[PDB]
Amino acid sequence: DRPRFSFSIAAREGKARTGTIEMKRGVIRTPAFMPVGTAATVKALKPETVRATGADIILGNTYHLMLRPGAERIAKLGGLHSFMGWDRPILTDSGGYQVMSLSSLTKQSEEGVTFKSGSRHMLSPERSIEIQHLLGSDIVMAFDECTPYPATPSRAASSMERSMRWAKRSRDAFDSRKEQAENAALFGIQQGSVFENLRQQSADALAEIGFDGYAVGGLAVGEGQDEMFRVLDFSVPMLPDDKPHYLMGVGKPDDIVGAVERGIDMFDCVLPTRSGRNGQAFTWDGPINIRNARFSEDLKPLDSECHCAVCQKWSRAYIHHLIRAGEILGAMLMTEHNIAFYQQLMQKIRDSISEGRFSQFAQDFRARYFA
Amino acid sequence: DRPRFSFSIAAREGKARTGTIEMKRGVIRTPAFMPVGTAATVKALKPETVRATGADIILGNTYHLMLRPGAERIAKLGGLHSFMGWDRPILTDSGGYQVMSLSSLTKQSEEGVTFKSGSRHMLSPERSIEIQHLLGSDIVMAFDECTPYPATPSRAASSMERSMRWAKRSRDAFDSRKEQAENAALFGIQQGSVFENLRQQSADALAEIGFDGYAVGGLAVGEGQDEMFRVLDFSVPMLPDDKPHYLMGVGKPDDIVGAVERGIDMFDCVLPTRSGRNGQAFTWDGPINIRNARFSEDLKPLDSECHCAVCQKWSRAYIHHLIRAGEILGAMLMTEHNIAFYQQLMQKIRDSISEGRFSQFAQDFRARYFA
Ligand SMILES: CNc1nc2c(CC[C@H]3O[C@@H](OC)[C@H](O)[C@@H]3O)c3nc(N)[nH]c(=O)c3cc2[nH]1
Ligand SMILES: CNc1nc2c(CC[C@H]3O[C@@H](OC)[C@H](O)[C@@H]3O)c3nc(N)[nH]c(=O)c3cc2[nH]1
Ligand SMILES: [Cl-]
Ligand SMILES: [Cl-]
Ligand SMILES: [Zn+2]
Ligand SMILES: [Zn+2]
Repeated sequence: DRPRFSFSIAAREGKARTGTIEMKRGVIRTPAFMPVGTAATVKALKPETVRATGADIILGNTYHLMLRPGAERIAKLGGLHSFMGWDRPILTDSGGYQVMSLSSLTKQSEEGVTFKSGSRHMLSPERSIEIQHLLGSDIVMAFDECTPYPATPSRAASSMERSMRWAKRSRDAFDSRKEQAENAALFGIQQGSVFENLRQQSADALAEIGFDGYAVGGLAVGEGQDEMFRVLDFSVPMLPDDKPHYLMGVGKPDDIVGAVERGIDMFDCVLPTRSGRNGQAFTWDGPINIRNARFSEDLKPLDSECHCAVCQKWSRAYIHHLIRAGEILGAMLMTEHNIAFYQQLMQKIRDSISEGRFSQFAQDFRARYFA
Repeated sequence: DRPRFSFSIAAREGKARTGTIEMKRGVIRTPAFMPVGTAATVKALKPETVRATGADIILGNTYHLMLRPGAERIAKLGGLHSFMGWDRPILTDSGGYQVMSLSSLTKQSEEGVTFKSGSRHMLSPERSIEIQHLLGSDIVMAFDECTPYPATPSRAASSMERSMRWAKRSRDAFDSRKEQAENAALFGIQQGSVFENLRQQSADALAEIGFDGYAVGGLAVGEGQDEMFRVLDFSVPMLPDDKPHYLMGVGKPDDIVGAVERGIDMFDCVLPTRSGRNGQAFTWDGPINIRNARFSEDLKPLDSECHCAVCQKWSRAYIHHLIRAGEILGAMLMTEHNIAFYQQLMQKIRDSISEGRFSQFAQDFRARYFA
């Protein structure tokens, strides 16, 4: 049977790596893209359709499930996997992004954060880890604060220092629960805003505690690609080489390619699902907005090479009609195609690294996607 | 290869019949339930999922598709079957119900009806039949007026008489288009409100013209089950015995059972799809509203005997959560289950007639459904 957690690197090209994470509930091929399902559903898809696109793992969120349907309720019903019908690994975020994005609803202290709708709900390192246990998460995220962007060096340091104290509390809470420690994995989250010295201090603190994987937090918060890449250039090498590197919240296809070139192994983003429902379809020739009148009589599939079931069966003209009409099937088809596109991107990335031609793939990808 | 149209009755019990309609695009088992897809989609279902529930034919509508995406457009794109990805028979309504339901938007005359949004669109016997040709409909409905309910005898007679003149024009328009006459079928629609003498005059006029099937129009418009059944008691025997009998707009499960007991072979209704999206699930023990708090921790499937994929995989508690949260997957799962329930009802009806035990089935069905 599979181990609790084993990350193996099969091939490398520059800073890019490809390999596998073995866990009890399945194997995750890296670099990996995780579809997001905050409400215990990847919006508009059955789990079997998510799997048919090639996803090996999906993301849930402590914050959203605590509010609805409730963490204790999900545990009483048999856990998140059984509840939603996804039997493979699930990574759960800790709520640390909502500490920032929903801060106007909050009172924060060294002990944690209380959110006020008028109902109140508290998160802390201990309670976040407990919720993730009740959900039955396979990859548990430390409870952090996503520092707002921009941040002054002083405020970035204060925030990062609190997150590192919270990372140690997260580690100890996870380890004190035997069933969780034996069956799940725990990832730490690096903070430090855009400042190299703070990123180094954060990496050192996380490596001293020790985690199964390391996320780069605090990015994809408005800084733009040039700045994100500049921060990744120095930040990813600070993390332990032999553990997965997870860039939280990224991103557009070109963001993913450049992040892999900088040593990232895992990604999550709502872009393919949310923007799909809004009419944006990803193609090898760049995104299109299917609502545009130019598609009303276009009999081609969304993308001319895509192998997904949507592109095998339906035209741009039909999907244009569905989205314009507000039809649920439009959201279903756009979402399936976009998630399939993202997984095909990841597959091409993995194969090109394995074959030592990833730098050429990245150049070819960009030349065509931005033509 | 299959004929244009052949209806065969394999077994009978009282006024109830079971058999098949053979058409070029497939076989329809009767009594049949037709899921409704007015916008070129059965809402929230891929066609393959519609088929997996057991549906042999679906319903589209001249009126809705004329407005969006347009009849000529659908023809240019290869027809409705190719457009939406359903390759089996499609029955299209003629717009005659919208002549009544949307009458405040209309100007009516002996020549037809013009609808005003501010764009204007005209329907007539000739234009309705032409639109149904452009869509590539397999069963074409005559252009009628659905008489409002209640109606005075005078107004019911005037309306019915106009519909019969329009039925003859529909017949002649259909026959004058060789490709349509050779590959599709045409059904006439009986009117006459709740009045036996007018129903008889309408049946006689339709039989004199001659049609491939006969619909009972003008019911399921607020009259209630007792009155609907009273009208069916005398109306269905007036129609040719050897052709299908289609009750437009019916209905709830008990309405379907009683209508089959009165000689109806075909049904359409938005109830399973629309009420599914609103949280109503059909079960052998009667309908339930999945939004009710009593389902929040109920691990049973929607229905304890249902063979559908939803009942094999997900609990009431999960679907309750999805519907309460407004999640698209909730609409998808409720809809698939309800359409599957309707098809299982039709299968039990067909099997019980074939075995000469339909009267016992109807009694058992009602005892349990209304317990
Ligand atoms: C979009 N860019 C971005 N996302 C981010 C997320 C995930 C939000 C998670 O919250 C929900 O999205 C609002 C989804 O579940 C998502 O996975 C982050 N999570 C944590 N714990 N810490 C971060 O520093 C952080 C930074 C992010 N930047
Ligand atoms: C609900 N009860 C009911 N439906 C009916 C429909 C279908 C409406 C069609 O219009 C759309 O629903 C508003 C769907 O496509 C539906 O199939 C009818 N159609 C015609 N042509 N003539 C009738 O006398 C008639 C009576 C009905 N009674
Ligand atoms: Cl989303
Ligand atoms: Cl509907
Ligand atoms: Zn595709
Ligand atoms: Zn079911």
